[PDB]
Amino acid sequence: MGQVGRQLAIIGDDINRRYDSEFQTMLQHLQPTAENAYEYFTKIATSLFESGINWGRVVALLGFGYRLALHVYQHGGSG
Amino acid sequence: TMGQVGRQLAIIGDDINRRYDSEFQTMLQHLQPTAENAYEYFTKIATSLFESGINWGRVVALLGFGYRLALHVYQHGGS
Amino acid sequence: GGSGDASTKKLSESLKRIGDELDSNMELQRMIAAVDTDSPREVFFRVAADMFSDGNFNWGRVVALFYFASKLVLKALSTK
Amino acid sequence: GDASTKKLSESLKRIGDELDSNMELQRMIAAVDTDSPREVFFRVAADMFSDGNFNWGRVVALFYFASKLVLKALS
Ligand SMILES: CCCCCCCCOCCOCCOCCOCCOCCO
Repeated sequence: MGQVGRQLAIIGDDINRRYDSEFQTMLQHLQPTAENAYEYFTKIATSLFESGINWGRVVALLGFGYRLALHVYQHGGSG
Repeated sequence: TMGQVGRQLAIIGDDINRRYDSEFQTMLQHLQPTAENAYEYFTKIATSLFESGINWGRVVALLGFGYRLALHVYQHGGS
Repeated sequence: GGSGDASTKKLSESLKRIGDELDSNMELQRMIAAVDTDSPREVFFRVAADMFSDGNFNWGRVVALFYFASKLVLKALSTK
Repeated sequence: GDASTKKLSESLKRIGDELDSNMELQRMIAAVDTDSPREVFFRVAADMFSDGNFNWGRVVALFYFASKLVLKALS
């Protein structure tokens, strides 16, 4: 079977189609700096693991940790 | 073309693993993170980590540790 | 904010939906099972090359691939 | 568990600083060019794990190399 990647790309594209734009703006209204990015991260994770901890939420949090770091580096300094 | 880079990373990565991996296995072992309070230990570790500054290597090391700590719990999460 | 904030609640609850959606995707769960831990890495690199074969790139694909990769790791870590 | 927690913290500072202070790594990152980067990552990951070995040290190195590669293109 070779469609696994093609199906992952489809699955991944559906996620990007309806969340990415939403995430781009929320992060912008967060205005994260290098000083308070982690505090926001801790508060986000706490409310995320509030209703339970499954692997997908763990994965989404770790992925969000990296995207938030990339956002800080790019749009930091209170942009 | 790009071969000397892959094997230089593997060299670098093995040196890191040789002298830290044994260290980490026991600390996580002593820590006994539960399927429950793992995020608390993670929050305290990250705070203690970003006190002396935030460089990309500390960001990378933290996200990696978050993933290893999650993999640790799902295996040893009994308590 | 500074420690609290509205948007933290919007981002967290948005992270709930993506994570629960990944664990609730039955085609994704079947794809994990369909794989074999005879050569694990090679399965991942053939899937990653097939995934980015169309030349497209986005964050949704990052999460999908990362979830698949880690679930693949969990399987091998507790299944052979 | 705060005894080990701050020892875990100090190990992550030391690992993070060693990567940012690794000149062989820093030079290798610069040697790459953003004419085609993700490909670089997929070929480097395959050459790295060609010897079949797998561990946490190689993952962190590869993740640092990959992410520094992303930062470069972003700036
Ligand atoms: C783009 C999101 C970045 C998140 C960073 C996570 C790092 C990515 O690595 C995922 C690949 O997993 C590697 C699994 O390595 C297993 C090592 O074997 C040791 C066996 O013992 C496991 C102890 O935890």
